[PDB]
Amino acid sequence: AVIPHGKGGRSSVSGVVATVFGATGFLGRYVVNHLGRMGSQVIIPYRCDVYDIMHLRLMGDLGQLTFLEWDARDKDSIRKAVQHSNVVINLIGREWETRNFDFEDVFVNIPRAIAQASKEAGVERFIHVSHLNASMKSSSKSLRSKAVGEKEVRSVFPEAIIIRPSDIFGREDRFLNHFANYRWFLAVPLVSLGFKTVKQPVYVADVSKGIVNATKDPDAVGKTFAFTGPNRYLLFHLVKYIFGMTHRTFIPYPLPLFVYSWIGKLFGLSPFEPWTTKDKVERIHISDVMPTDLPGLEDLGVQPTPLELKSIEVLRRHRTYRWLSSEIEETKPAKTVNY
Amino acid sequence: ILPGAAYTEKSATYVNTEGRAQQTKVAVTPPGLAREDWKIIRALSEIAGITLPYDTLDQVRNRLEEVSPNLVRYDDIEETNYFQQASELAKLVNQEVLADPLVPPQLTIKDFYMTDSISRASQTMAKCVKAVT
Amino acid sequence: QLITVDEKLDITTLTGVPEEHIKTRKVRIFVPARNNMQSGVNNTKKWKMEFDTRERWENPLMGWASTADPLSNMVLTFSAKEDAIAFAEKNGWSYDVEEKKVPKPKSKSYGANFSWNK
Amino acid sequence: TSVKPIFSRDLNEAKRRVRELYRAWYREVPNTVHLMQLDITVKQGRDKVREMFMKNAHVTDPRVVDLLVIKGKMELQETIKVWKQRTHVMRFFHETETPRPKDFLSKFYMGHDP
Amino acid sequence: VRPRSDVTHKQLSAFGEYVAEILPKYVQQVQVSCLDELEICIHPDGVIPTLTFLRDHTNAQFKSLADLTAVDVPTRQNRFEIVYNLLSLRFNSRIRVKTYADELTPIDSIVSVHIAANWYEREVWDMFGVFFFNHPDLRRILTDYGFEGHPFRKDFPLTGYVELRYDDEVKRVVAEPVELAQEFRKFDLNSPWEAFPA
Amino acid sequence: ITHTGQVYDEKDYRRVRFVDRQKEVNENFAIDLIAQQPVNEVEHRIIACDGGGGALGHPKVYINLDKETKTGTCGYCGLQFKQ
Amino acid sequence: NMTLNFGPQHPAAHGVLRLVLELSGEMVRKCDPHIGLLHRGTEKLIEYKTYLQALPYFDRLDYVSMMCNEQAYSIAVEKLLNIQPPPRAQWIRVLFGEITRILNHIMAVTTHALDIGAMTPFFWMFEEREKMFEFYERVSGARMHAAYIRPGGVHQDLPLGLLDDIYEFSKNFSLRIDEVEEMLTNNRIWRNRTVDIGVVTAEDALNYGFSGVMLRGSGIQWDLRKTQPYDVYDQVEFDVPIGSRGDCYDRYLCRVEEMRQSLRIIEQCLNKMPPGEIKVDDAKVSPPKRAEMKTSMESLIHHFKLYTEGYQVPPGATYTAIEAPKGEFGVYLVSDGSSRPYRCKIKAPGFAHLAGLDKMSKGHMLADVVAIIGTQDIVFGEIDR
Amino acid sequence: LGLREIRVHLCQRSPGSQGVRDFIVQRYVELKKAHPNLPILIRECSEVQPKLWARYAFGQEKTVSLNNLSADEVTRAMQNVLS
Ligand SMILES: NC(=O)C1=CN([C@@H]2O[C@H](COP(=O)(O)OP(=O)(O)OC[C@H]3O[C@@H](n4cnc5c(N)ncnc54)[C@H](OP(=O)(O)O)[C@@H]3O)[C@@H](O)[C@H]2O)C=CC1
Ligand SMILES: COC1=C(OC)C(=O)C(CC=C(C)C)=C(C)C1=O
Ligand SMILES: [Zn+2]
Repeated sequence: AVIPHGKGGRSSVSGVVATVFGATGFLGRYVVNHLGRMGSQVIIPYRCDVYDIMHLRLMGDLGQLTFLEWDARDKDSIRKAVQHSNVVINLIGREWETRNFDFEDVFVNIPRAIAQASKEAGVERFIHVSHLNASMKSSSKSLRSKAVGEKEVRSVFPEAIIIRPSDIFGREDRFLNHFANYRWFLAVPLVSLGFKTVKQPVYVADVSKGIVNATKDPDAVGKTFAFTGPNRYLLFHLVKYIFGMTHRTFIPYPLPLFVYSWIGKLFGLSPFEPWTTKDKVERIHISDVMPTDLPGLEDLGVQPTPLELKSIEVLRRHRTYRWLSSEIEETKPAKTVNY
Repeated sequence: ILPGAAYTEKSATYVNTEGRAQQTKVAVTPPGLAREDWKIIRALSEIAGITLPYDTLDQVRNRLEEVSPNLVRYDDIEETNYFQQASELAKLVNQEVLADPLVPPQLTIKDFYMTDSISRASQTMAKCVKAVT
Repeated sequence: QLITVDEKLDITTLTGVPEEHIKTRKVRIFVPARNNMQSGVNNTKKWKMEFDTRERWENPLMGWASTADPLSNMVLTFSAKEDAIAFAEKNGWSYDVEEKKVPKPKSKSYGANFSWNK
Repeated sequence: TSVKPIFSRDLNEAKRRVRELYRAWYREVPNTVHLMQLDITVKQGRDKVREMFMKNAHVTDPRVVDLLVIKGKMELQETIKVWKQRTHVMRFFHETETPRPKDFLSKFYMGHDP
Repeated sequence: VRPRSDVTHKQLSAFGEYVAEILPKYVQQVQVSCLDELEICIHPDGVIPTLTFLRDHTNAQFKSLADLTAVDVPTRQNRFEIVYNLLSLRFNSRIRVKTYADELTPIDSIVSVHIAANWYEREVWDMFGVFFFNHPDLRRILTDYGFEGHPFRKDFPLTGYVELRYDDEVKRVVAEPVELAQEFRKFDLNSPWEAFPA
Repeated sequence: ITHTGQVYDEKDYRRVRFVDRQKEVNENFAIDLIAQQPVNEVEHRIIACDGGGGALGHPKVYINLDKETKTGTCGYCGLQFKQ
Repeated sequence: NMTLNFGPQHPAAHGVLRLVLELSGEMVRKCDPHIGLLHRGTEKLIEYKTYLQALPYFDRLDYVSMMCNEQAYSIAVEKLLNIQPPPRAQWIRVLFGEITRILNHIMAVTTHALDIGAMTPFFWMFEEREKMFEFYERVSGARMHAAYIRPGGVHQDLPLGLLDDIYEFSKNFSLRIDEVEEMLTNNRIWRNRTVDIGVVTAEDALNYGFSGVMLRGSGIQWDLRKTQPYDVYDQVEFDVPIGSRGDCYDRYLCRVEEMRQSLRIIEQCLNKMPPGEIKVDDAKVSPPKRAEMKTSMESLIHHFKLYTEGYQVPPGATYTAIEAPKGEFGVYLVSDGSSRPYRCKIKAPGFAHLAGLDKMSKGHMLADVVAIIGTQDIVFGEIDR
Repeated sequence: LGLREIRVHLCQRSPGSQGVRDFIVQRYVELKKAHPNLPILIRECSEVQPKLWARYAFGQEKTVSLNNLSADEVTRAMQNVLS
């Protein structure tokens, strides 16, 4: 262990040495931020070239962030990453099944091997992240596969926390940017005209802070928390609201999903990071599940942050010079649906 | 085990034999999770529900003032004493002084080098002890 | 014309110090003693007021000492006890003055060492 | 006692000036949140103004008050004549820093010196 | 040992008396250092009058302001010691007029007497906190736009209380209380032995 | 390992620093290298070790090799001399 | 008025300058220069550092005239110690002081042209500048930021080949000034860009505390090198290049002349440098020689105390001004009896000059302001300190 | 009311304390003899008027000021405390 000395800011010590395999991610970026702010020792396994992880260097202090070369297929790389970590956090995930990695791999196969080694190593706790409402029978292969994982990893690593976040709201997120980027599309398809798929977003930071707090709290063991949010929404208001802040016309036109799953298939064929995914589409119209579960935010210590509050920052880049100065007050809020 | 500090590591008060109260100053912050002795007990009290009224040193001191005078006035020996009434009660007390000679425990200097905890934990004191022995 | 104020000059509001370090910092006004190593007394002349010592945790990467307290290395020097007390009052720091202790006069005479009976 | 007056002969006259500055800031908060594209709410900001104007509510001496507004006016000038960019303004909100608890038990659990 | 000409210590000394006589309402002390430098000392109210006499007197033309500075003797009731160093290109001599100002007792501004002071007076306010009445535009010059505290005051920590880093979460530079990774080692250097009577 | 037995414990995490990198140490250790040099058998009670090279060496010091049992060692070089 | 700031990254802004300009059309009606972008705390750090360990700071205030800057601190500290440098050292400081004014002027004339748009003069002279730094590096070991001029005397003797090499540089340097002389002194384009721009009247220059080539350019005859001769400037002969009218041309022409006059002073210094010691022989002020500290106890004690504690200069205060290439550079060093200073106000020729930009750049275009900053030779290290 | 301790914080050489100290001199011994276990604490404050602090059971402390009170009033007040 490492006795925590310091005042609490950078150049201080908190005693959490933590491997974080998928740090380069949108959620990840945030996880390393708090861990680094707190003063924790963060080992970031990376596969993308050094150029892309530079954004993580200034976070954390000198000799507090260590970057290791790692390959998912190669078991040895995971082995050495967790050699000297006592906390392992797994954020490995993707939306597009890539040529050399299947949803199973990114969600269930890999995240197993990882926790498996972590145990061999003797890491005190492992945090595994799987998408919210993930039935072993859910339509989207992604969600189901993720469900498959949360089970397995429990056998490789017992009492391994399993936070299960909803789609995340944050700058650089998809949930909010995706819809806002429908601008290019003249019309914005919305299955069931964006109805009956009530959704509860959660700010990225809230998720991050929550995750971090898990690392430094004994109360969470085998817990399957669910960071959800401060307000639910029918996809209709969300879509329009977005377009509202973006100040771009909103033209909700219903599109039969059966045909739309096909549109997802189309972009899905794209070689360079398909923008929409068959598995995405389903997910988007996959209704958010209700909140009866080990609570996440608040329960883990952070009060959720309403979407409207920070939406202005996430959607600003999509506006035009004409609306750049416009502020949240000028715009209207969307409506929640306790349903 | 509730680790505490040592006099190099806290702004506590001590008093020698003629009652001159004196103040240790914090030379080094206490090590590990170890904490100042007064706070461990203020905290245990808050976790118990009888919660000592003092929360900042200056307050623990004000407390010392109500139970005793010397504690708050530093570097100040207390002049008056009441020996005469002490004797009266001594005269009431009847006890036998046993013939066993009264002997100081520190007969020679090896006796002296290691006594308290810090002393006992001293490698320098240990080297001194073996040099004598 | 001058105006009247009985308010102890407190200028804590203008100094620009973070709230935490004005209400939790005790400074001691003391005349420095002499390290017994040297017999010079030129460092036991002026009064100094020194802020209370704070955390000095070891740094993980190089093992250098690291401190989170800004007012640590600051020791202001004041010529007289009255002036130093004034600085604490207007800046709002708590003070606990220690009286100067000067060596008492000691009678010495080389003849004594050759005393018939000492 | 026997002090020379800086700009305000008495707390009364001085308070007049504080009123003016408050108004100034009050009228300005909205503009800044728009010219700096700050992600804050005008109402929220206006409360902050109140916070600061009261953080120094205790001052009783006229001279100290007068300097306080001189300084206050200077800050406004840096924010209406914009020389202070967002990073500077948002700092007022202490958005990134983690708040420290003031509960004794809380401090005991975390810091050697509270 | 430096060569010293007493011609100057006499010339300057005399001038000192001349200034003092001409401006007795404000001159408190007038000394010449052993380094042949005059240093009339004036009551703070004499800032405007003493300077003006030196800027515009045939027998003492002191046209340019070399510098305006404020030492801070914390012990001294009047903390700051505003020092104005002036040069006379006509008589090739410099003089220093030094006054005393406390934190909340402002000094007059001489921007009128010398416009050079427009900037230095802003510099003294930013670093030490002395205020100058009738200044055209007094505002921080050297410190950051949002800086709180006057830095060159002897009571201000060197490292200060705030430092800046870029935070990704908020994608903007953000102050945090200073946390230093090797505190300034404060070597004690004074020797316990004096050098001479001085 | 290092000159002073600086070896991070099997559980310390600064060992992560050495992961995928070389922990810099020097094979040539002084404690040993001085030993190799033999004791100089001078024939005068007090000899001086200028440090070798005069101005390019260490401050000059005189050593008393009078103690028959032990050998004088320059506080600077560590070189030993015996009478 | 379309407020526009000359932001720092722009090349003409010397790296750090935020001139809030009010553009009344292209004509600029007001400038409010926002310096402070390079304030390092140089004068609050010096209070915590001994007199020798604060010398280095003075090489970084104006970073283009290093040694002349460290000749102002060296003269100050020396005054407060009533000690004088040995004769050879004083000539070496005058030799290095004029190499620095040639070095600053090559900096000021060529970078001004870089701003106006002439690019070749910078390249030709900058090769002549590395020839010069070499002289710094060969005498101190640092191309710039030498630390050679010490509070008492200078640090080490000149290497045995430097004065021959300084002759060869000075012998051929004047043709190099002559060459930019032809390329940028009669070009109608330069004259038009520089002549009648930023005229400053004589009394206004004294009142604004300009004190430099800006003072001399408008015809006021003031050189601290002849008026108040510091070091040996009493035994070297030179002509101050007083300009007549004050336009940015007359100021350029003056800067080109001072480079020529400095070659006249450098010539005299090589011709008449005395045999002798380079640092005063008082071990109390200047550190003892390497051989002496390793063979004599009084010298080791003096080396140990001087490096660890300090000179302990006698209590007093002094304002010492030397003619730095930019203008009058002065240090007001207030000293308690302690080995570390109490206050060190660096008067920067430049704090006064930048103040003059608003008055000097009056009724002038956006382009004229680029010339106005160029003709003040402002380095923000000295202004920001 | 369980009485655990009584503290008489008299102030030496103080005008008011005269009564308190007189009590100590004349009746302290007696009180102790009577109550030979109870701890009666004679302590010496300064620049404070005398206070007869009493600690009752379960950490409750009560205060009776003795400023400028006669010797028997001090005796009566003390007797009222241990009822
Ligand atoms: N809206 C959301 O973001 C939600 C996310 N989640 C879960 O949270 C986790 C983090 O999400 P997010 O950050 O958006 O995901 P990202 O798409 O940002 O990717 C996360 C990280 O996983 C790494 N990664 C992906 N595939 C592989 C692979 N085959 N081998 C090695 N590394 C890989 C990536 O590294 P690289 O880029 O270098 O390949 C990346 O740094 C995910 O696992 C997801 O299941 C759950 C609910 C909502
Ligand atoms: C000579 O004066 C100065 C310049 O202008 C010619 C600058 O460009 C710069 C900075 C320029 C760059 C972009 C290297 C500095 C520091 C300077 O001192
Ligand atoms: Zn040797």
